[PDB]
Amino acid sequence: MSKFTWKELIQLGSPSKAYESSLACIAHIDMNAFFAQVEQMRCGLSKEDPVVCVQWNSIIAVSYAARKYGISRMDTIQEALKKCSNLIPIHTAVFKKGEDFWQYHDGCGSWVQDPAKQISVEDHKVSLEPYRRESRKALKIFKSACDLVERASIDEVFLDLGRICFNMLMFDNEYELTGDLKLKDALSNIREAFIGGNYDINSHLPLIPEKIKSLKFEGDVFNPEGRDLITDWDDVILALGSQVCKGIRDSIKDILGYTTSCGLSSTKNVCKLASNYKKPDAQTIVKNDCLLDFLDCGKFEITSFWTLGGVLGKELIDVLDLPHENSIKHIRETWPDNAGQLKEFLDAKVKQSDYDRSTSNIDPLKTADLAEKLFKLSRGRYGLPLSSRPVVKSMMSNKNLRGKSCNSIVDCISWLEVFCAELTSRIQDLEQEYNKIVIPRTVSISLKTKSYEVYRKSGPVAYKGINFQSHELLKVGIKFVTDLDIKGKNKSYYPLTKLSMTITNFDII
Repeated sequence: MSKFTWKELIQLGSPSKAYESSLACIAHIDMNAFFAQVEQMRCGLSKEDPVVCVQWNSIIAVSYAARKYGISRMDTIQEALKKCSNLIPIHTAVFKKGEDFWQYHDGCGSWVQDPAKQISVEDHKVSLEPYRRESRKALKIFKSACDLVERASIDEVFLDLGRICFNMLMFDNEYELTGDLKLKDALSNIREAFIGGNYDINSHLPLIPEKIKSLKFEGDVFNPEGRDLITDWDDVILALGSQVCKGIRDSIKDILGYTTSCGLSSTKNVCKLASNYKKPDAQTIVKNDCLLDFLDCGKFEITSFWTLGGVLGKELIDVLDLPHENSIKHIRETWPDNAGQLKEFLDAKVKQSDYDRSTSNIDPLKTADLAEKLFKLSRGRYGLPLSSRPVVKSMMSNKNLRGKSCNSIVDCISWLEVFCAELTSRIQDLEQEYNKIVIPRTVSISLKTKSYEVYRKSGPVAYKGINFQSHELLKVGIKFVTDLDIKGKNKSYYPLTKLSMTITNFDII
């Protein structure tokens, strides 16, 4: 009999619990060099053109076509032009001082000789709205194919393929394994057992039928040890999941023209790593039996994992005295039998005299959770739910001013119009992306004078109706900017060096 039970398989049908199943099928999809792709498609260019998304003299996104010339975000536009003769830099859309809308200025930029075709940093501000808009289009497509999608970022998402995979496995009557073999015939035994209902949930699943081995994996199956492809039900779910992923990625490509790289495995952490394994346009599959081979391939360390890439991770390296190479395997073999072993080790470490609870990132009252977390991560079996990111706590729009771009109250207001438009688009994005009305109640305006003095004024903002944020924000901002203008009537004030509008106290309805 299979090593998995009916409960584990059935659990895939649960949106809230599927991620806990050892048969889970999670995917991570990335739209790489996204900003460059957006500009590429906007101007009708191909993925073969060396496009680079630009900002003033910096590069903020490098197409993979341009990376082939050794160009990166560390290069200035001029340096990149030297590395690539047929380079196509495209400046980001920008707001102009005093206007409440962004605009593209193709054919303009620091690299163009013509003095009449420049995009001055003094009276302009980059807008990333075009990218947020394109991202929302992709999200809609992802959400249309999968009932549980996590927007990890503007160019990355997680998908829980549980329901789709479970239903394909049990009810898909069209899918074809071969020209003479249908998925339904290959799996008649388990499908009949499922509808049969004569099983205990803790009973093991029957062995996979030899015919399901004809099922193909779509993408690259990370398998340096040459293990068999389909050996148990977890491989079957995963293979079905790869077919589904490809279809979803094909939809993003055909509708929007955006390429993606994808990672598929049984947990969020592993599929995210797999996603960045072959960064161009690819799909990497990590079978459960290949989890250790993958984690020990040489590219990863304990600090490669989600929450361990910062101060906590650095502390664990010291606390657990881990090597700088193969820390993952080290953790596995140093506490091989159970998490409790690691817990005991941690409990001894926390009681050590040199331990400083005051500045430690480790919680001495929850060593059980940490131990289990590390025990599992090191084996590629730590499942986390696809959660919908925390409510925006604060949004800021600011501008480090050069020269006299803000030489008076009229200038301050002109900049606030830009800031308000920015924050407004960003609020509407959070509203759509998560279908929720976001109303800010507190507004804070800060600024730095010519003499580097800092003035700040916070205060409540009204809501004379639905999405009115724009007009309302501006009005309160203009009042504060005027109030501070007067507070600095007798002082070297106006050639301002900085100005910012910050909104907080969010009321999500």
